[PDB]
Parts: sequence; C-alpha cells; structure tokens
Amino acid sequence: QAEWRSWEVNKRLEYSLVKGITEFIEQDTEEARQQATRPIEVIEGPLMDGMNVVGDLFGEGKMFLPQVVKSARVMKQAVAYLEPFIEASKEQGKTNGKMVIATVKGDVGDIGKNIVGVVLQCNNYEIVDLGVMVPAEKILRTAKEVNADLIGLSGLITPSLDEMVNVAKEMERQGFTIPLLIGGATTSKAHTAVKIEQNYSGPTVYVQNASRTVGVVAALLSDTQRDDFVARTRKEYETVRIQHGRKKPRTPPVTLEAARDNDFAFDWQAYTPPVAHRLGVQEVEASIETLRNYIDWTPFFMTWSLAGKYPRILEDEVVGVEAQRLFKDANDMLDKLSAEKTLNPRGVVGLFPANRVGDDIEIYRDETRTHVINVSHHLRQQTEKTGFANYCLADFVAPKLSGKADYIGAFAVTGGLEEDALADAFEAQHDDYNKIMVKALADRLAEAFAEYLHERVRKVYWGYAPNENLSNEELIRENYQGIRPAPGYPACPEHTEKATIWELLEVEKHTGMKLTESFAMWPGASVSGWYFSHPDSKYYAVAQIQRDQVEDYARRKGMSVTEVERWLAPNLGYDAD
Ligand code: B12
Repeated sequence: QAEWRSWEVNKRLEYSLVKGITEFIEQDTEEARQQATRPIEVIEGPLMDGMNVVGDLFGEGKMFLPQVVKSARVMKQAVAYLEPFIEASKEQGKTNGKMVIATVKGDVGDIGKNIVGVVLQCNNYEIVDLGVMVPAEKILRTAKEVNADLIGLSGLITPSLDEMVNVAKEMERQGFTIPLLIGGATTSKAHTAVKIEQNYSGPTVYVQNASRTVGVVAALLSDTQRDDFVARTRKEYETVRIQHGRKKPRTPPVTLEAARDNDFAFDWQAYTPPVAHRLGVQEVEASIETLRNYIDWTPFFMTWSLAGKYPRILEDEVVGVEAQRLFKDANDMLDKLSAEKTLNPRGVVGLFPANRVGDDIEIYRDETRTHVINVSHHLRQQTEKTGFANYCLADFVAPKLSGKADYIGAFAVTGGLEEDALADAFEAQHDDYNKIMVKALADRLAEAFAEYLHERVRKVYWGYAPNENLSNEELIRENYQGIRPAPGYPACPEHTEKATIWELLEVEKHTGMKLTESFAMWPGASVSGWYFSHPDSKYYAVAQIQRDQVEDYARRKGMSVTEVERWLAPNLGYDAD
C-alpha cells in the first residue's frame, strides 16, 4: 500500500525533494540520519542532490518558480528537523556564500525578495533576510556582525532609490569591499549605473530577476570570474552612462508658464460635470468572494516568474500546465481564506466637491464651495508640445472661474490587515511556498478591490454611468469613462500626496491602514489614489520637469526646493543637485 515508500531512504528523500512531497519529510530525513554517521550528511547527501535536479530541470525549462520554492519547502523542513543534530555535531556543513538581503528604508515591498531569498538558498547560499524598512545602518552593521560576502537591497517605490544611493555612499564611507547587489520594482540597469555605482568603490551590480541573480552571485564569489566580471560590468555601466547623457536631439524643454499656457483646451461653459450622487466619506466592505471575480491574474503569474497573460497562459506550451497548477493552489487558498474569514479586505472611499486653481484641485467643505479643506497638488509635463496639451491632471476638473460644478474622489484599500500575521505563520512552519502565496493573493485581492470600488463608484457612489456592465476582461482594458490616478505612478509621481488622501478619508481610522517614512503603505497589499470623472481624462505621464516648476511646487506644498528635488528625483529634467 505505497510505492516509492520501499526505496533506499536516500533516493526517497532525493525524490520527495524534486516533487515537493512533504508528508514523509519528517520520518524520511530522520531515518536517513540514523543510517548516517554525522548529522550533516543527509544534507550534502540526498537533499543537496535532490536540489541539483530541480536546478537541472529549471534550466532546460522543464520546471518553474512555483515548484522550485515548493521543493525548498521540503529542503528547509528537512534541515529544520536536523537542527539539534547538525548543531550538536561536527563541522556542520558549508555554503557558496552568505548574503544580507533587505528591503531598503521606508519601503515595505518584499515578495520579489523572498523569491530571490529562496531561489538562493536553493543553490546552497545562506540568506539573512533583515526584512523591510531596514536602516542603511542595520544593513551594513549586520553585514559586519555576520561577516557577509554580499549585500542585497530590495526596493519598490520611487523614494527607495535615494535610500540605496544612501547605502552605497555609506558602503563607500564605511570602507566596505563586498559587492552591492541592487534590485526591486524601481531599480534599473540605467538608474544603478548613473546614480549608484559611481558612489561605491566596490562592485555594484543590478540584476533583473531571481533567476539571473544566481548567475551574478556566482561570478561575484568565483575565485576566477570575479575580476573578469565586475570589470565587464563597470565598463558596461559606462557605455549606458554616456548614452544617457548624450542629451539626444531631445525636444527642447519649455518654461513653466508656457506649458501652463498650453493647457488642456476644453469648452467648459458647454459641459456640465456629472454631479457626484453621494457626497461624503464612506467605509465600504467586500468579501474575498465578491472580489475574486475582479482579479487580474496576469501580474499574479508574473509574480511567479511564469510569463504570458491569462487565461492564454493556461494553454501555453512549456509552462502552461504548472500555470494551471499554480493557478489552482492559489484559488484553493483563497477559498479557505474567504470562508474561515482569516484575511479580510477593507477599504475607504470618498467624494468631495472640487475645482481647479493653477495646477491643483481645491477640495471643498460642503456643496457651498466656500471653504477649502484640502489641496491636491499636481505636476505638469514640461516638454515642448505642439498640437497636444501639456497635460496636468488638474486640468480634467472644471476650473474655479468657470463656476461650473465639478467633483473629485479618492480611496485606499488593502487585501487584508492580517496579511503580515498570516505570512509570518508560514515563515514559522518554514512554508516558503505558502508564505509567498498568501501575500501574492492579498495583492491580487487588494488590486482587486481598487477595480471593484472604482466600478462601484463609477456606477453608484459617483453615479455618472449607472448602466455599465463591462466584463472583467474589459475592466482590465480601462474601457470606462474616467481614471483613478494613484500617487507614485508617472501621471502623478509625487508620493507625498498620499498623505492628503489619508487626511481626507482619515484612512487610519476606517481601515487601520498606515503610511511610513517613505509614504509607502501598510499593509503591503494596499492601493490608494484619486478618482476623476471627466471622460477625456487619461493616464498621461509627467516626464521631466525643469527648475522653475520644482520651485513653484516647493511653495505650493510649502517645502524646500531641496525636499522636493528628493521626492521628485526621477522626473528632474535638470542636474540633480
Ligand atoms: C503586484 C504589484 C504591487 C502590489 C504590492 C507589492 C508589495 N508591497 O508587497 C500592489 C498592487 C498592492 C502595489 C502597491 C503599490 N505600487 Co505597485 N506594482 C505591482 C506590479 C503589477 C508587479 C511587479 C511585481 O510586484 N513583481 C513581483 C516582485 C515584488 O518582483 P520584482 O520587484 O519585479 O522582483 C523581481 C526582481 O526584480 C527581483 N529583485 C527583487 N529584489 C531584489 C534584490 C536583489 C538584491 C537582486 C540582485 C534582485 C531583486 O526579485 C524578482 C524575480 O525573481 C508592478 C508592474 C510592472 N508592470 O512593472 C507595479 C509598480 C511596481 N507599482 C508602482 C507604484 C506607483 C505603487 C504604490 C505607491 C500605489 C498606490 N496605491 O498609491 C503602492 C506601493 C506602496 C506600498 N505597498 O506600500 C510602480 C513604481 C513607480 C513609482 N512610484 O516610483 C510600478 C513599477 C508601476 C508603473 N508602471 O510605474 N504594487
């Protein structure tokens, strides 16, 4: 009554690993210990071997991320049984190199990091994950105390960039030699090699994904390749360094008053903005169930390094089946999560009468437009345009002078508060796979709410398009009137406004959601942003803004020209000073 249950305990483990079979993992790694002289053998023996297979497979493209992390789960849970035996014993094994991984300062994005985390322990490296919002201080300090071979920083929103760069200067100033590895949503070949590398005398590499992380972490710890690599990269980052400062025959940059002059043209006297049916701050609620439908799974599969869009990915050739299998496992966890009610999304919406003044929107107390309670600020494209507007989000709102009644809204949500709680649980039982799952869904769940609310606002709450029945697949294409710009995106790069949002809706109170040093959000699975109704409104990016606007924004916000240059760094069309 079994099958593989009659093999040598060593082939048994080696197989249970690849397949990712954890139901015998305890008594299997055990028995193999009794038949082994010293604890550490079952590790460098069956297990370690089980992993090279995965790795072999992963390479020909037979296996995938979903399973890999899944095999690790076994791999870990085994070493997690020999803790007391391996410890109280001889030598206790070794690795290819120990690494300090961490989500930089003020940032709370960590999914891509765990993956890299796990993908590396899967090639036998020791990974010390400090977590998120970690001081450039605690990163290197630990780099020191645990004698790491290389520091890895992870970033997600714009503000983090200045953190990494603050970390390199620190690595330059603190005389560090090891290699700096930088990654995350925001990092790029270019950004690393323009503003980061040239601050760290040591090797400073940028990698695009956990797969390629291994190739670099290899070369960077190779008695051979190291010298031959760091050097190929230094000279590579130079090439791109000089191609980005060629100041290509670029469209000359216009003056802040010119652009502003060339504003979004529209006859407002003739147009009457849709009265927002429901004025006021409201706390909405939706169960996972409700949300499930609105989930755009694509990003999900991109989270799990499975390329392609859904549902086309399911019928894919090389990866399709797994995509199917991965896709199931999730839904499965979702079912559980929706029933027991252990991960509940929350959210808060709101609609306030507004109007346009300069490049900002004025939010009004009551229908009277007598008292200003909050001012949403927006930047304005500052390149030379002809025939087209110099788009500035505020334009899509009936100015003050037109005395026309226009409106604006905002929201914030989250796939659940218990996100972190549930995540840690899996860390506990060493379930990397499920740790990364619960998070990847919360997101989907979060991102999901945003779509739902928006639709409901579009339908009910604001009520300008009550007879709307687009499909989920259509909602994914933005086939509706109006947008929902959110702080950070190119349409409105200034992250601090998320504060204002928190203010209007008093997020903290209705959802518990919070904001951090770098105006990121907690839980990680969160989405906040603005609601615009005017039909012409589009997600048009800011791009580069000159010195004049930064100043004028300075005042507006009531900040220092410098404090603004920080938060806006990406979009500075002039010399970053
Ligand atoms: C799922 C996602 C989210 C999630 C959450 C992730 C989290 N916080 O835990 C949700 C939907 C909730 C979210 C929220 C936000 N987001 Co978002 N999001 C995405 C999306 C669809 C997918 C990328 C993704 O997350 N991949 C999986 C992960 C985390 O992988 P990854 O970062 O790519 O990691 C891979 C490698 O980069 C690597 N890497 C990672 N770390 C390291 C470390 C080292 C050391 C090395 C060598 C390599 C490495 O590991 C991975 C592969 O093996 C992107 C897509 C895109 N299309 O570019 C935007 C995007 C990242 N988001 C963006 C922004 C604007 C925001 C918010 C401010 C929005 C809001 N609501 O107002 C907030 C973030 C604040 C917060 N959460 O506190 C921007 C960033 C632009 C900016 N602001 O500067 C992007 C690029 C959108 C665009 N086109 O501009 N987001």
